[PDB]
Amino acid sequence: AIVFNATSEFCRTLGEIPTYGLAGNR
Amino acid sequence: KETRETYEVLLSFIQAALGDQPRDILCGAADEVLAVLKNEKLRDKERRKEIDLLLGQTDDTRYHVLVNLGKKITI
Amino acid sequence: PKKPVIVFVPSRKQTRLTAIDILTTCAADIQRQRFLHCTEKDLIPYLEKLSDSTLKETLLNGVGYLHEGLSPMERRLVEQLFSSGAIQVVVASRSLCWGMNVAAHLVIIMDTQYYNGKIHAYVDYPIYDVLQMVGHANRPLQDDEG
Amino acid sequence: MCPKSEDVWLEAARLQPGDTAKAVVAQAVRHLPQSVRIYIRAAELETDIRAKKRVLRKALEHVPNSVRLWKAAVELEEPEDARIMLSRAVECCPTSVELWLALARLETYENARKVLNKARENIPTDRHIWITAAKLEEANGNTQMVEKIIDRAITSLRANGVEINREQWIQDAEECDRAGSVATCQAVMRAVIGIGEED
Amino acid sequence: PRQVLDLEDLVFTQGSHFMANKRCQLPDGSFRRQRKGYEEVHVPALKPKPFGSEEQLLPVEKLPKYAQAGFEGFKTLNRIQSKLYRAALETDENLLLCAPTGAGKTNVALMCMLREIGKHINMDGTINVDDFKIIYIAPMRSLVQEMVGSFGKRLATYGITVAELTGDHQLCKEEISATQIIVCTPEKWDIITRKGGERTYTQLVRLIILDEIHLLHDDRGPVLEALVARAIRNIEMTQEDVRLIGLSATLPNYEDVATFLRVDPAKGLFYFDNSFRPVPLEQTYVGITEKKAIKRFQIMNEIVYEKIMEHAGKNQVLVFVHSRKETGKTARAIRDMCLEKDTLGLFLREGSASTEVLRTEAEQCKNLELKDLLPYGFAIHHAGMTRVDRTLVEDLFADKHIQVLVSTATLAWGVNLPAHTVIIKGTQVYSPEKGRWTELGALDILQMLGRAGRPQYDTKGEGILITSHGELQYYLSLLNQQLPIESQMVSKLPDMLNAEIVLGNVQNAKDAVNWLGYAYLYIRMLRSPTLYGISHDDLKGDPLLDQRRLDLVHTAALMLDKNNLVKYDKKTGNFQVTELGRIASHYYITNDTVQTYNQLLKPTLSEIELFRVFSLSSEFKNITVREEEKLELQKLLERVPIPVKESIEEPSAKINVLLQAFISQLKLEGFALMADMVYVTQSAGRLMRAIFEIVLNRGWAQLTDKTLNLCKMIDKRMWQSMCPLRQFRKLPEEVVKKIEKKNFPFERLYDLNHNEIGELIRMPKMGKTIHKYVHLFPKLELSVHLQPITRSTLKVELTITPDFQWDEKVHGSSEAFWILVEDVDSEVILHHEYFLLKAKYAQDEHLITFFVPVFEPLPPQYFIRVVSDRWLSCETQLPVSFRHLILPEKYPPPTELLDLQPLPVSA
Repeated sequence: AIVFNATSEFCRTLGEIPTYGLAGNR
Repeated sequence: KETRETYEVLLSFIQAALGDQPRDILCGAADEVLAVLKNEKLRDKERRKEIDLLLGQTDDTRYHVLVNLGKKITI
Repeated sequence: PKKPVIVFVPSRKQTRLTAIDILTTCAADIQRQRFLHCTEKDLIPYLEKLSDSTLKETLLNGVGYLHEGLSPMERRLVEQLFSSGAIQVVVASRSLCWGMNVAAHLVIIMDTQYYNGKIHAYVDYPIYDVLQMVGHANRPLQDDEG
Repeated sequence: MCPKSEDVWLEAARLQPGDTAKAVVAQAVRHLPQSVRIYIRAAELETDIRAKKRVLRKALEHVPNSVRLWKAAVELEEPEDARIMLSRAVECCPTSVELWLALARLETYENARKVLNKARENIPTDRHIWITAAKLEEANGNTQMVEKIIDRAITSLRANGVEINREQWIQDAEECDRAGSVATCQAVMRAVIGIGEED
Repeated sequence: PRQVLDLEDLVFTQGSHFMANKRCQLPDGSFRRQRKGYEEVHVPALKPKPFGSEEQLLPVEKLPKYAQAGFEGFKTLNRIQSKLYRAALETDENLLLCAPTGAGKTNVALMCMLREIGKHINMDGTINVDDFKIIYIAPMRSLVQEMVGSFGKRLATYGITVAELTGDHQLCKEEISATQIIVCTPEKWDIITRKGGERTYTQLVRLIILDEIHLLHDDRGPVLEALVARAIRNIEMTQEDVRLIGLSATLPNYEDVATFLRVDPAKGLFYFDNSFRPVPLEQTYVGITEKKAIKRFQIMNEIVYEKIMEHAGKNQVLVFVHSRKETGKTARAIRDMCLEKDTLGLFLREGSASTEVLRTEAEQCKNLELKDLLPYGFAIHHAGMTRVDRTLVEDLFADKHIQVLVSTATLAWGVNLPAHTVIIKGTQVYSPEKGRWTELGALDILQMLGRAGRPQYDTKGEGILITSHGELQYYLSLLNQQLPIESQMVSKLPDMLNAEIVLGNVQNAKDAVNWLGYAYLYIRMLRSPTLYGISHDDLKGDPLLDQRRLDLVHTAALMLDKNNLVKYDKKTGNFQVTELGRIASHYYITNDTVQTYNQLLKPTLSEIELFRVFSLSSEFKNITVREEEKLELQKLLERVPIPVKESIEEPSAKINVLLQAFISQLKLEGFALMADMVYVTQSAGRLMRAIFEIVLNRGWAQLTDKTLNLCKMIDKRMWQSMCPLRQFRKLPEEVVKKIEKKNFPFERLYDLNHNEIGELIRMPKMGKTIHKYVHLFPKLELSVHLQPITRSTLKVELTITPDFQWDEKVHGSSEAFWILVEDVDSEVILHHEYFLLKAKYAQDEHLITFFVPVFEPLPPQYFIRVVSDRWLSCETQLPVSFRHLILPEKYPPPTELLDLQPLPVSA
């Protein structure tokens, strides 16, 4: 199920984001 | 300090032809418009189809308004 | 806190309402029946004489009241309950300031005006009425102050 | 008199009392964004975990590719938020081995093996990711695979071109012995003493 | 024992926007995808709960007969209304209905209203209207103005008077005395309970209905917590039971709102999740990801175009934007994009009834902006367009002719027009009270997304919510029962504590701790200590949490006695109310604002300094002057008539010239500047009335003339040198400017005929109307009969004679006046008193007897100014002249008690 998280969404909106499909564990 | 007044009339042109957005939206559009009419390398006939397309095709009398914006910009 | 009180109110209908509002405020606090310095053992010969049932409701909790519409039966018996110190508060009307054979420690004078309906206006008390009401705060031997 | 100079602004943060040093640092980050020393100094100035978290969140939003800011923002969070933030740390700082090692410390085995695999894909020339894989293997239920990692380690690290030290590898064995994974340090010390007969 | 807390540490600085939850867990089929610069999060339409095997939609022929007249047009009830008809009509329990928005919560309020209406049935007649009152507390004012119409239609067969609490405090106590359903905001009902205008009718209030009680999470939360703590505390003290019906949205901590409302969680608590929403909405969330805001704005316009084109010919769309200009801006923007990509005909196919009604309704229209869009499917609806034209948009959208309505939030409160798709574009409103672009509230978003799916035609709503990506989790928690309702009372705890001190509800710190135990803050501090600055060490050392309530009361009382609102001794803990306390409670101004008005109000303040003392209010502490409007502010500062001592880049000069540009009716241009002006004037009503009451109570006559005039100038929106005939809004403004052009005094108009007026203005057509309106203008003729009582005191018997024709449409039930008796210098009020000229008693003399002091430099006059409390340039001054005044002799001293040795009776 889709769980939204404060830390996870803050870290999602950082960076470049083609790079969110890296370091797997995703 | 008088770079700021041409900066403000550029913000006000964007506010009039774009419609009452917050401060970062207008100043980012200011950065966009001034750094896109400065970085044309004086290419002029291409500027309608990008920038009044961005500002919504008011008409080209406001294009000859907006030429003077980019003119009056400049361990 | 532990000494007699007369509350003078503008009208015959304000005295029952204020005698109930003193009781709902003392029952709002945990000190219900704080104005009854005697017991309800002692009130039944004086409560069985009265006609006004809400006067019994208020007198059993220690606050009597007085107005023109009471009988001198009820008026003299509330004044006797108040002179003896059995109850602590008597809410008397404004026109009973002259006719009270009783005097308290504290006299509260609530709202020194009354509705003259002939002119449709709230006329102030004449100062002689307020001075008699003030002079009801006069217990000579029992009280150091009034 | 000297804007765009990080060391004057850090001296200005250090010489004020802290509550006006906060305004000093705010002046500094107006003058100098993308400046991680001012942001770590902003973090040390506020004396509560929520405000340090918010300031370092703004710091990572400004400059996200700095390993020092991820180290400063992870050390305030508790392990689930810390590993969630560390995943983005190694996504934004892919060449920094410390974030990968702290992440593989901070995760389950089936995820830590993927994380160490991605760290070896980005950073092949490190020897601490290999010894961390040995420590991960011995740390959970497997025990015999550890020597298979180290023999796969010094192979590829001799295939990339780093010589084995006889000082840094035995130091890795010593810090491993101080970290309670003595069987990995055993095989590491065996290979390190072997590659460095009576002399 | 008391320890002073950091009271701004414990607050939630986001306000309405604070998320207590860290996690937001979604429904099952609820994917998310990173498309291009935005992450789109779908949450599917929740299937409704399958019916209980012994649960059915009961008809109105099964609820009792007194309540059947309210449900006209209703054959059956809703499912949520059928679940609790037995708890709203048969039981006098306090309820907490936690239903989704749009799921028929106002008919539940009508059921509770019909229970309290059905206790006064008066067997041969219909309703005993005057033994009960029902308060309906709804959060927004346009929701109140449409709930007045709804309950006035539904309770019309009962003769029940429904009205809205508006106007000054006398108008509000008259509207309370006249009506049964009193629909109000929480702030209006709270300012009435603070000023006391419902005290005669709180034994008649038997039912308060708190519509949208998840406003407890809003920054308007402390108002509702103060209202409910006051009502529940009066239930526990006065012991007359009031029934509290909280209607809420389905959000967490609903059991704490239940404990807050004294709702028993067995009988009274009803929690319907979002499956019980009537038209189940597929909700889409576009969270724009990129970090340059002009690209975010372009992506937002691309997303509203794409989501418009997803429902082009299929469904109606209701786009919700933040500004009134933005309404027409993005209507024309999506119309220009549909005309650009040649997709304009998808809305209006040749459905010639529909497009012909649209064309002929466009050519009839007076709005030139709406006439641009109505030939196509598009339309706009803000509160600024005409009542005729905006109800034209309402009726053209309810007939499925307008394909895309674009609107502000007010439609979502003001009208129940629901669409299939709603698209909330932006979630960013410029709030001037924070002085910045903040996020949309929980209330406005839940109400905008209650319009998704109409209950007649639609099987499924569709609500798109275009946001920033960091703000995506807030609205996912809000619209999916996961945003907890947390109390915001530590923000406004000294103000609510001052309101309880002023009302006498709390007297010492123990009664203030007792009152704080009735607040929502206490239950939230008990259930979640960590979020409110309490460790579990402190809850284990204080399980009923009495030391933390003592610390909060002590900290708020230190804020109150520092700002001189309360005389608070730390010895006994007792509070004494100051008159600044009464003024700050009566007019809602914060404790810092009365400390500003205590420091800054001198008797010698001019009109220049009065705007400055106003502009330094702490209500405007977040008003900053941005540079993008400074040029426009200079164009105001050269045109405002009261000079400003400050420089225009200081915020107090901005608030000064915005108030003066309001009163001058100068047309402003910046949206931020018009919003700041609307904010500072809607605060300026209460702020100037509080300055007037402070200044009147201290007795400063020149400043009370200035402040009462400025109250009436802010209210009437005209300067006092303008014609008094602008306060009658029924005149043409051209004849009023002809009167101001021919500047004679206004009192000249009294002596003229209706011919003589009309030829003095050169308007002989208007002359009879000008005469009618000059004789409708309030004008008292005063006569004084002064009698020297002592050498020090006079008795002034002032007879007030109304010399104006009373008319209920302009004056109302009463005209309020101030009688100010002041010295020769007119700088000390010797005697002020309020004077109600009631409508029964016009055209007859009022004897007002009072006593004024006379001092040893015997003055030549006193002045009796009888001014209007509401009307500009309605002032009668009368000089009580002391020329031939023979004061009595200074009386001889009384005979002393000679200390005689006390007389035995043998004497």
